[PDB]
Amino acid sequence: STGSATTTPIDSLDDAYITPVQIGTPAQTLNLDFDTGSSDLWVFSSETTASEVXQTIYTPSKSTTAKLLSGATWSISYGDGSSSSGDVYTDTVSVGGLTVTGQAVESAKKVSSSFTEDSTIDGLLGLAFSTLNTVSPTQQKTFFDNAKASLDSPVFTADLGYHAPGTYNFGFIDTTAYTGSITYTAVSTKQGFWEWTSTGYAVGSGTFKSTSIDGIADTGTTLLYLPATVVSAYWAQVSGAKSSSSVGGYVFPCSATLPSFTFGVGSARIVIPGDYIDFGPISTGSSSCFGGIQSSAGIGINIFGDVALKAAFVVFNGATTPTLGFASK
Amino acid sequence: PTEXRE
Repeated sequence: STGSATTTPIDSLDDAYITPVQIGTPAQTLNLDFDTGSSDLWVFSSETTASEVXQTIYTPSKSTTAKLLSGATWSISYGDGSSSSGDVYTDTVSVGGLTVTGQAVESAKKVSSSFTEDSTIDGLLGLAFSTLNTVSPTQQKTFFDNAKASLDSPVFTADLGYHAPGTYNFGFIDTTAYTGSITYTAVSTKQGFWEWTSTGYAVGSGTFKSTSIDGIADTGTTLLYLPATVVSAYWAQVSGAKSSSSVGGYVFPCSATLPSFTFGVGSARIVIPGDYIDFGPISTGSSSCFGGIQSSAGIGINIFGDVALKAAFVVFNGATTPTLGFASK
Repeated sequence: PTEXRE
């Protein structure tokens, strides 16, 4: 079997992407944020505290296939300080025509303020390794892990758009969606992430520096977070750019024409166009814009978020030894 | 901006 679903930006800044998901019998359609940096499928629900709901909800008592997982609870927090917690059902879940039976669906009892404030996101669908799942006492498998037995190949692909719709595919590689060939690189699962080592970088039309950059592929993070010395080398080539203590990163004039940024995948090279690194104005009508490349020093790990991933066709190979592939598009 | 686990 295979599945194919359309993914859409939530707003004009590409802050996040949403994908439809069918839960239960008859199907209830919710728009979820597909997150390769976490491993929980959780939703707004009929159980969520009413003052914390502003979203489409899942009602397990209206699904003939829902089963309560007795004794099970969950609790998660993310890199931005947001959080949620609750209890656990198993139910039928479909994505783009691909159906899984017995999937764990984590029903929120409570959500943090940033989730209440965002009307467009009905929950998250995690696609990292199942060792990061937060259900206790026994951790639960991701949607991808449960689908592998039926899939035509144990793979999914991410094709995110720049201010445009894109696609998540399960079980096949669409050879018409990229240019050139896919280059694969080794993955470490020691911390539970799609963790890999880039071979180096170049700024604009300058020289490629061979320097190892350990980081994670995270569709749930908006920006590209890299070492302080690498980020300083990029913004040195933008004449109005400065670090702003009060805004919380590099800012620059909206009228600048920005250089591209290239990262290494083995011997291959992925080029991020300069326009992708203009995140947008600090407020509507401002002369100053926020940068899409920022220092990772406050996180402690480098993060290849949407600014980087939307420049490529990305293959998440979930064979017993996993690998990560990148192609230009 | 979002920063999806800690």
